[PDB]
Amino acid sequence: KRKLIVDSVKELDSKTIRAQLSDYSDIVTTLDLAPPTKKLMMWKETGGVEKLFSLPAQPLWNNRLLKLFTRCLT
Amino acid sequence: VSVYDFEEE
Amino acid sequence: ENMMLFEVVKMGKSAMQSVVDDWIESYKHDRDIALLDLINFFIQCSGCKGVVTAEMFRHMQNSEIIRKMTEEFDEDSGDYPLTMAGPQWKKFKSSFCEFIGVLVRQCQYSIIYDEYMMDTVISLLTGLSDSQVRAFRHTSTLAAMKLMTALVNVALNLSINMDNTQRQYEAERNKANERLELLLQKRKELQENQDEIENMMNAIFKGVFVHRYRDAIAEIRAICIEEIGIWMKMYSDAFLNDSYLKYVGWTMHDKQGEVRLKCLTALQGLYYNKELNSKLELFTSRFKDRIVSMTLDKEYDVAVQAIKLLTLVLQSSEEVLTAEDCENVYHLVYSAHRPVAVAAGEFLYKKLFSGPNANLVKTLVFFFLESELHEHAAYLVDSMWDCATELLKDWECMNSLLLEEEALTDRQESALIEIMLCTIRQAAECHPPVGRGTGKRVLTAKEKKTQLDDRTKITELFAVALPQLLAKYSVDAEKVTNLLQLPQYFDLEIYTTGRLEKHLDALLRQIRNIVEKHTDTDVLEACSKTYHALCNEEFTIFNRVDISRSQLIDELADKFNRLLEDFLQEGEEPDEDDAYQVLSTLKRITAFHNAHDLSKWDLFACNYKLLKTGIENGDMPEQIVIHALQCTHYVILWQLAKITESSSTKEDLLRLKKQMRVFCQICQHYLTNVNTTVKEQAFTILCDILMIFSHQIMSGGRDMLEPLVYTPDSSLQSELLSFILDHVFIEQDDEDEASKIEALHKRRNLLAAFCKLIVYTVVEMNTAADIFKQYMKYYNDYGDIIKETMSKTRQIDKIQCAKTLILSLQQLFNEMIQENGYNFDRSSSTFSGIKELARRFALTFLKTREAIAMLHKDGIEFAFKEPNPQGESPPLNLAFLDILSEFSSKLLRQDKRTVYVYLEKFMTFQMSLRREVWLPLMSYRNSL
Repeated sequence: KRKLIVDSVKELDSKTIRAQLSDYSDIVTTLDLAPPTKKLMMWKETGGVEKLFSLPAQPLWNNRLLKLFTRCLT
Repeated sequence: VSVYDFEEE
Repeated sequence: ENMMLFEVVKMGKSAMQSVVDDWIESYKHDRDIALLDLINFFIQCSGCKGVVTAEMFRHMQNSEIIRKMTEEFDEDSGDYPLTMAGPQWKKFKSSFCEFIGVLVRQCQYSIIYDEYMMDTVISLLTGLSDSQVRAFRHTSTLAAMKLMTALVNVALNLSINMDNTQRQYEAERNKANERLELLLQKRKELQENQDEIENMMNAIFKGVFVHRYRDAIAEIRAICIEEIGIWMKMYSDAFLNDSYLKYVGWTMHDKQGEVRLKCLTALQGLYYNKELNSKLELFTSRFKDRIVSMTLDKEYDVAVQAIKLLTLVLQSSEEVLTAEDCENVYHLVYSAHRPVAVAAGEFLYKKLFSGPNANLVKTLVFFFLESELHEHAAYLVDSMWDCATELLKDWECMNSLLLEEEALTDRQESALIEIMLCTIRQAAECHPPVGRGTGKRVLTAKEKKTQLDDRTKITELFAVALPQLLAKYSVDAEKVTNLLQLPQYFDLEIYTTGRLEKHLDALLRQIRNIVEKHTDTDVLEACSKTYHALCNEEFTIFNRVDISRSQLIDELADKFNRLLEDFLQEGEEPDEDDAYQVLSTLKRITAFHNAHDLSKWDLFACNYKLLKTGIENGDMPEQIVIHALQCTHYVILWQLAKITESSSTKEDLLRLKKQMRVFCQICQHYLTNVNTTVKEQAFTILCDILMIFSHQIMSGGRDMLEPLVYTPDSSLQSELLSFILDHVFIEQDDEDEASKIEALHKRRNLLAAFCKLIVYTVVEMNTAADIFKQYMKYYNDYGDIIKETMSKTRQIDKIQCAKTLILSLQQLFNEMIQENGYNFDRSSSTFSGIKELARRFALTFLKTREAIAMLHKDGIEFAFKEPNPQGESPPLNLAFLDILSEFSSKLLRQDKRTVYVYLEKFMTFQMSLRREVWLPLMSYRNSL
């Protein structure tokens, strides 16, 4: 049948608008906070599967040791 | 404030 | 032609006034023909491919025209011009709107009053605005709304020429009586035309706007709100009222973001206007709580505008906002989304930040401490880098504020170092902190100079001040660890080239002081990372710093030896105080042995000696164990770094391989220890060791090192997995949010450590079975790790992956029976989930064809592998294939009977006769 979009309903009724005015709790939210500890900031930088699968489980702070791990991934 | 009271329809 | 006009505006190439003017001359020669093409232009701008005729225009009312245009619409899809994507349709949307607008403005001095063209158009627009056909109702509503704005412009012109002529009438009265009379008739004529333009405006408003602003379709809702924002802005004297603004008030509560966004931009427009409106006061008193509530809009863009608007409010009036509201806005500088965070940053700057910067710095510190939401200041500093950059870079002001003499509390000094250290990091590294910044955006020329100037200035200022500050706070571990991170941002050439050698020595001493006087884990990693950053071979302080570094480790290494000489004598039963002494030097060595090549001191022995003493007697403080494991690990990596060449050696390697070999066995037995942290530590290093010393240590033209042949044993392969099941996959519930997420991240780190061994063939891939099965149970916690590991196993051996997958399912099957039994209800929501899991697993499937084959061919063997002991020989594993049936969809059509021949080698002729309980068999074969 025809693909022409016919709207059976054209307007929101008055009662629904009264409802929208008296409750917006479903269109506000709680504050999504940024990482609030230094270590939680680190786990976001080195988190995500990409970094976790290319970095060692015990952190190596000098690139020469790090390289010894990176070199062995393909 | 009363003009902003929704009473349409 | 009718189509000529529509295709023009879409493809005008024109000064649109040319089309309008050409249209207008066609109207003066014959009005009826020109209106027919204007009607047909609206119809056609809706996407309708039908045509209104002259006879239709003459005798047919619009409701009948519209019914016939719906019949002949002859659309091919549900799209109409205003809903198409691409720049040619956004251009068309603009041509469309400007055409309506220029048309009306060019008819405004005569034709518009001819009581014929505009009543036709308006009547047509509002009939189409009432149509269930969305293309017509959306397009007409856009046309009416732009139509209406033009009329507002016309009335505003009329109002101006009514007052100019009032000024010309009063002037000629104030100074001939037949000209005062021509002016008062001109004033009356203009008033008539004002009355006709209000009639039309009222027709659109009551006929289109008050219905269509509450349209079911949100985009139609947003077209009306944006345009009422425009009239209120353009003709404030007539339209900036409560009786127009109420629509914006109400619609702020719309359930769709695009709509709420247009409300706020509309109100934003009425405020940079900013001129003393009082009817705005009544609106803001009534809707202020809602506007504040939209600082936490589910949709981010609305939250930004909400904040931005609220900052305008502050300017316009300030008294209005009230404290609780202001604090709710301030909290948002800590938000994850930088466009919100800097909006609130601007609100915070404006409201409460207005040497000189001495006290502004203290108030930032007071704010950061009073808002106990973040322990650090990275995100506070980044919310305000953009507005108050002038202040956050006054380090000299912060510098001597921590030194040169109510004074400063101790929490405030610690807040100021972190705040200062944050400004330094964001100034040297010109990016936001993690989760705030863009994707590797590179730097403007001006950004680059600003990035090299700041950096020297930091270097020069704090080369001198850093050693003083460290001395004053050497004892606080919180403030040393911060202070010790500055040199990693300095330019070290400046140390040499600008008479600074004295200060570098003065600090390097104060750094060797803190390592001696501290045992905190963070304090010591800061000491080691900085010494690393100062021992750069690209710069000329390497020798000066290296000498001090060699003296530091000569002291600690010789002491450590002396402590182990005493601590491990057979009868010198060491106490807990002797245990802290060992732990203190070990920890200091450990921290330095990570970032510095310490093979010259040959420390394998001491670590080895103690690890072997904790295993034999089992009495050994966790922290000595953990740290010894770490130190040993650093000793083997560092050696393997110097096996970079064999310019080095051909005989030392035999010793290096033996130490990795024994260290592996030592870690393996610390892995079954009773203490959690000791296990996690042995496990962590083992995963790294096994990956480092894999076969992968030489495909990259690294073939020299093959003799380093450590493959894990069957014993350890499973004890490694034992660790994962007991400490990564744990009972789930369903010190508040911060600590649990820390724990989740460490559990993720451990799981990834092992899956790295799976994806890289270190351990047999069969072990992933007990990990894949947890994909739905642990989706949010470990979902992403499990599905990238199983797709990496897929990518390397697609059918082995399928063979481990259904054993994962086979291992959720025998879990389900293990506690309950063989008569278990076979439609349980436990069973149903295992079925759903399998459905999702199936979707993972080009060489898929034998994969799915053996897929089935193992589920088949598992489904008749054990027969019923006291029953018709139903089997024990009959039902498990209702699960496999969810894999039937992905099968080939040809092997959807090779399924059978193999199915039939196992299925007796008698089974198929039987049904009731045997049903899993029936719709397993029916799937094929």
